[PDB]
Amino acid sequence: TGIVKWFNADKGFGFITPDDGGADVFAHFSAIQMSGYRA
Amino acid sequence: MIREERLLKVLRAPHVSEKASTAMEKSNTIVLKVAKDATKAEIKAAVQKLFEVEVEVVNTLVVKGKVKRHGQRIGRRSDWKKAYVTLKEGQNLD
Amino acid sequence: MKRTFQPSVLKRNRSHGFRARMATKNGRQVLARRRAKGRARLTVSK
RNA sequence: UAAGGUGAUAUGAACCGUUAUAACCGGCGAUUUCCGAAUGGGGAAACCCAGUGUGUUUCGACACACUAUCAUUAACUGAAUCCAUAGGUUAAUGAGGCGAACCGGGGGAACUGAAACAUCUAAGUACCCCGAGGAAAAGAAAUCAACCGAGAUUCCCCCAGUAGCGGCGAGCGAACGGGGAGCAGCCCAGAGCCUGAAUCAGUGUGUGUGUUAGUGGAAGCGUCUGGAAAGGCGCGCGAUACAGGGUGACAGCCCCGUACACAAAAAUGCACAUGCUGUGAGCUCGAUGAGUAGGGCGGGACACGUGGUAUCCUGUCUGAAUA
RNA sequence: AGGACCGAACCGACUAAUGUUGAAAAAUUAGCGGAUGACUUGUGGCUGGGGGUGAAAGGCCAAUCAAACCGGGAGAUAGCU
RNA sequence: CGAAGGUGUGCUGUGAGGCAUGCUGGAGGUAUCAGAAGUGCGAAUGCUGACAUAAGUAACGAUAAAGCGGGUGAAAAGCCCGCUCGCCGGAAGACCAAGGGUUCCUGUCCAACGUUAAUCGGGGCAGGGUGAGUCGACCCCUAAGGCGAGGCCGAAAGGCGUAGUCGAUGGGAAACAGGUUAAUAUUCCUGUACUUGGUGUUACUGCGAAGGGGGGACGGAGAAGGCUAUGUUGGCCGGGCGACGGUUGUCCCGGUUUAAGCGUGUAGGCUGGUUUUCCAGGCAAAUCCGGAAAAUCAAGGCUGAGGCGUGAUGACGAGGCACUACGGUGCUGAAGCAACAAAUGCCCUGCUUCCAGGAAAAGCCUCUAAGCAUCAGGUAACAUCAAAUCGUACCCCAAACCGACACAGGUGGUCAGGUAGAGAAUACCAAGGCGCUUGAGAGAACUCGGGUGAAGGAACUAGGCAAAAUGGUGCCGUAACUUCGGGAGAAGGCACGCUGAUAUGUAGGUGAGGUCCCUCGCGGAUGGAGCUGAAAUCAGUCGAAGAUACCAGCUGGCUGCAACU
Ligand SMILES: [Mg+2]
Ligand SMILES: [Mg+2]
Ligand SMILES: [Mg+2]
Ligand SMILES: [Mg+2]
Ligand SMILES: [Mg+2]
Ligand SMILES: [Mg+2]
Ligand SMILES: [Mg+2]
Ligand SMILES: [Mg+2]
Ligand SMILES: [Mg+2]
Ligand SMILES: [Mg+2]
Ligand SMILES: [Mg+2]
Ligand SMILES: [Mg+2]
Ligand SMILES: [Mg+2]
Ligand SMILES: [Mg+2]
Ligand SMILES: [Mg+2]
Ligand SMILES: [Mg+2]
Ligand SMILES: [Mg+2]
Ligand SMILES: [Mg+2]
Ligand SMILES: [Mg+2]
Ligand SMILES: [Mg+2]
Ligand SMILES: [Mg+2]
Ligand SMILES: [Mg+2]
Ligand SMILES: [Mg+2]
Ligand SMILES: [Mg+2]
Ligand SMILES: [Mg+2]
Ligand SMILES: [Mg+2]
Ligand SMILES: [Mg+2]
Ligand SMILES: [Mg+2]
Ligand SMILES: [Mg+2]
Ligand SMILES: [Mg+2]
Ligand SMILES: [Mg+2]
Ligand SMILES: [Mg+2]
Ligand SMILES: [Mg+2]
Ligand SMILES: [Mg+2]
Ligand SMILES: [Mg+2]
Ligand SMILES: [Mg+2]
Ligand SMILES: [Mg+2]
Ligand SMILES: [Mg+2]
Ligand SMILES: [Mg+2]
Ligand SMILES: [Mg+2]
Ligand SMILES: [Mg+2]
Ligand SMILES: [Mg+2]
Ligand SMILES: [Mg+2]
Ligand SMILES: [Mg+2]
Ligand SMILES: [Mg+2]
Ligand SMILES: [Mg+2]
Ligand SMILES: [Mg+2]
Ligand SMILES: [Mg+2]
Ligand SMILES: [Mg+2]
Ligand SMILES: [Mg+2]
Ligand SMILES: [Mg+2]
Ligand SMILES: [Mg+2]
Ligand SMILES: [Mg+2]
Ligand SMILES: [Mg+2]
Ligand SMILES: [Mg+2]
Ligand SMILES: [Mg+2]
Ligand SMILES: [Mg+2]
Ligand SMILES: [Mg+2]
Ligand SMILES: [Mg+2]
Ligand SMILES: [Mg+2]
Ligand SMILES: [Mg+2]
Ligand SMILES: [Mg+2]
Ligand SMILES: [Mg+2]
Ligand SMILES: [Mg+2]
Ligand SMILES: [Mg+2]
Ligand SMILES: [Mg+2]
Ligand SMILES: [Mg+2]
Ligand SMILES: [Mg+2]
Ligand SMILES: [Mg+2]
Ligand SMILES: [Mg+2]
Ligand SMILES: [Mg+2]
Ligand SMILES: [Mg+2]
Ligand SMILES: [Mg+2]
Ligand SMILES: [Mg+2]
Ligand SMILES: [Mg+2]
Ligand SMILES: [Mg+2]
Ligand SMILES: [Mg+2]
Ligand SMILES: [Mg+2]
Ligand SMILES: [Mg+2]
Ligand SMILES: [Mg+2]
Repeated sequence: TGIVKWFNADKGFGFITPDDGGADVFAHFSAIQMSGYRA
Repeated sequence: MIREERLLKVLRAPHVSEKASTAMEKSNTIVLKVAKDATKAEIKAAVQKLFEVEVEVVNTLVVKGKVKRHGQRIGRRSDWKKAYVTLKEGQNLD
Repeated sequence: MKRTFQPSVLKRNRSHGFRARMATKNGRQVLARRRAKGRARLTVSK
């Protein structure tokens, strides 16, 4: 899930730093996998 | 006598929750997010002055902050404090 | 088997902590070395 | 100084501002949680527990300040013990800690080399400790020289890998003298006479020069290729500016700049100048650094390893004369 | 009563087999010894490197010990490869 | 109008090389002659990265075990639901400390991590969640030990250490039951309590310490007795009348719970009380302690498990009654007794005994000193206020800790059901929790772990290695030797089940009703109901076998060494 860039609770909307669960972010996690793997 | 400026800097926000809605409708207890250095007497004075409502007792707990990973960078949220403020019977608050 | 690290925070801080380092002359030289190298965690102490 | 802004990843939201308290830059200020020399006591750093005093109180209690240690000074007090002294307490001033190198000092290696190794070397090196400053240290001849003379200290080039030292092995290695950089001399051990007289320090003021934001800053068009011209081909212009960088390919003339010309409300350095405060200047007559020099023993430093070994230092025992 | 007896917990580790790029940088399985004592265990503390400690094997001192580890002298030296 | 670089081709030189050009590429390159080098790599068990090989091989982590139906879903051996099966059950269950630090719960996703798939997850992402006067920490107190004003010592650094100050693993006030959340509860709610400080009134009036004394305050082993936890049975209440012969009964299943506190003061343990006088002691004092006397009374006091009553007309309670988003939510609610057995828990910090002779300090109680003198303070009641802060989720013998792993290892404390059993062994089960994150087949050699074995029975072998065997209780009986304790469980042997009788269940244990007495109660006799209940003898009877399973010594002889543990 996008982490919240910021969320207007006025009507419960707003923008969200789209960590999105970001398998892309977790793809950086997989890069970390290779890194600590190399370690 | 607790000073009004501190009493104005004590309270941060109300905490919305299913448990908070339960305590509000059953035990007549509101759940507040307060300042971290706030004590029970400062909270009771703030609700009794700033909300004009009769406080029976205040229960507090410290919430430990979670550890998050924004993208791939690790991070940790702040510890915050939560107060269960039991109002006396008959008192009502928005 | 019983391995060599059986943790205890009290013994960790009494043995390797900040005030134990700041107590003696040589321990103060340790903190001067870690500051010169630029360590983020200068000691054990959280 | 300004027409654009509310730091970044990083949009967006809600807003500010456009001739001047929008923003930005600089100067002086204000705030400056907690730990940390940490200094109220403690402590497993970022935590725990207080005391006194002055204020408030809607009596629930709040707020603020102070309280470390040591050195020095002063006051009061004050034992055994008469005075006394030790000791106690207050108060004031200061210190404390950190930090790259350089510097001075107190200690002080070994590997290695010697084709082994113990004297020696490595090396007074590495390292530890103490203390200081922007430099420190040293420093104004009980010095050299050679019968001529020089004239504090420090640094550089020579002298010279010389003279020497040395299991005379490995290796260590000057000085005199010469050329230069730079140059500066004074005071107390003491009275007087004239008395505040030089200089220095401090503090002001004033001027100049910087520094900490800044301002202006020249001069090119057309055409071809090409996604794009700064390129090619033409024709001009600037230059105390063809340093440099950027712009859709390589730009003196697009931009930022550069040469050059200026600029500071405020703070500050440095120069001068001078006020004030303190400081003494000069002349005469004197005086001329004693457990010291030197010596014995043991070590150390001098290039010099005790040698025929001068000189210097001193742990120990002694111990002069004194222009 | 007992450094008494048999025997679980607990402590230990005699034998065999497995395994030996293991399940495991010393273990499992079946048996084995002690088991009120010179017992065992938890927490905290003390002893520091030519030093500690040691019912003493040159044993142990963080999977490292006929002199720990780390950093430095240090690019030790190497007539040897 | 296409540089370097990359990739080809052609040509050329004796060689290191050189030139041209095609393609890619899309912006730099550089003649000549001189100059300077981090100037040319195939090796150094060279360094770094990438990719091979063995090889789609070994393995997929305890041989506790799975099968089916339905669901979801793109897809199901692994997820959810259900019915069966199996495993632990002194643990493979539950609660914690340490340690970890959000792993907790909910929604959602499946790339990666999960030794397979994955719709699942301790994985990713988002949200939510930890509530205390009584639990714990902090705090008061100190141990070992550390620091250490001054101080003593030391080239410096610094070492030791007084007053002190830290330091738990130990001492110090107080809360229980029930209910509830997706996730916290001795923390919330209901009920009922408790503690310590304050201030204030009122009565009363010796208060006072950095000092004195007491207390805290302490060992090992052993023996019983009293209890309780808990269990069993009976009774009671509710339900049932049986898929296959029988089962209205001497039948089956389930339930039969209740706290802190307050009052009583018991079993039982210790103890002589009381008054006055005096006193070289306790740094001074003392009314306190200690010590001398005298008098009087034998009977006062301290401690104390449990029980009983209350708490409790309550709560809980099998089940029902109803709605239902099938999760649930609401309402109602019977009986709720007795006997026996019984702890390693409690009385017990006790009693007895031994030698190896068994923390400190504060809190607490008391005494006075200076001081205060009618003020302060003291305790007594009542009222009122306060009790802060931090922790609290989750794992915790483990997939979350130490082991590089979701590792067959290691890890301190607490609870301790049933049947058999001496037992916390062991076997089967309960509560509760799991089936160990690859499966499906086949049923070769060989290996691993086991089962049985003709005849023989150590001939194997370095060697009876390993296996096999023995194994219990009771009784009989038991050698050399000896330090007189032993050896010795020597060796060796007999009995062992079930049923009936003795005795419709005995001896024994427990002990009611009832009655009597009393200085009256948690009393003392008597009394035996009821419950429980070995062991033995006799007769019979079954099987090949009665310590039938698990469990559970092989024995003896000679000798070396060391006394032994
Ligand atoms: Mg409450
Ligand atoms: Mg911004
Ligand atoms: Mg402090
Ligand atoms: Mg301190
Ligand atoms: Mg040597
Ligand atoms: Mg040498
Ligand atoms: Mg040599
Ligand atoms: Mg000087
Ligand atoms: Mg400009
Ligand atoms: Mg211009
Ligand atoms: Mg280009
Ligand atoms: Mg002189
Ligand atoms: Mg001399
Ligand atoms: Mg001499
Ligand atoms: Mg001499
Ligand atoms: Mg002398
Ligand atoms: Mg024994
Ligand atoms: Mg075993
Ligand atoms: Mg035994
Ligand atoms: Mg040996
Ligand atoms: Mg080791
Ligand atoms: Mg050593
Ligand atoms: Mg050595
Ligand atoms: Mg060297
Ligand atoms: Mg080398
Ligand atoms: Mg091309
Ligand atoms: Mg190039
Ligand atoms: Mg090319
Ligand atoms: Mg090319
Ligand atoms: Mg190569
Ligand atoms: Mg080669
Ligand atoms: Mg190679
Ligand atoms: Mg392959
Ligand atoms: Mg093969
Ligand atoms: Mg194969
Ligand atoms: Mg295979
Ligand atoms: Mg598995
Ligand atoms: Mg497996
Ligand atoms: Mg299925
Ligand atoms: Mg499976
Ligand atoms: Mg299932
Ligand atoms: Mg089973
Ligand atoms: Mg996480
Ligand atoms: Mg979960
Ligand atoms: Mg979820
Ligand atoms: Mg998939
Ligand atoms: Mg997978
Ligand atoms: Mg998760
Ligand atoms: Mg709390
Ligand atoms: Mg507590
Ligand atoms: Mg306390
Ligand atoms: Mg002590
Ligand atoms: Mg000390
Ligand atoms: Mg001192
Ligand atoms: Mg202390
Ligand atoms: Mg203390
Ligand atoms: Mg403790
Ligand atoms: Mg839970
Ligand atoms: Mg006392
Ligand atoms: Mg009972
Ligand atoms: Mg039937
Ligand atoms: Mg039938
Ligand atoms: Mg029944
Ligand atoms: Mg009761
Ligand atoms: Mg919990
Ligand atoms: Mg468990
Ligand atoms: Mg697994
Ligand atoms: Mg495991
Ligand atoms: Mg059991
Ligand atoms: Mg068992
Ligand atoms: Mg087979
Ligand atoms: Mg067999
Ligand atoms: Mg046979
Ligand atoms: Mg046979
Ligand atoms: Mg043979
Ligand atoms: Mg044979
Ligand atoms: Mg055998
Ligand atoms: Mg066997
Ligand atoms: Mg023999
Ligand atoms: Mg022996």
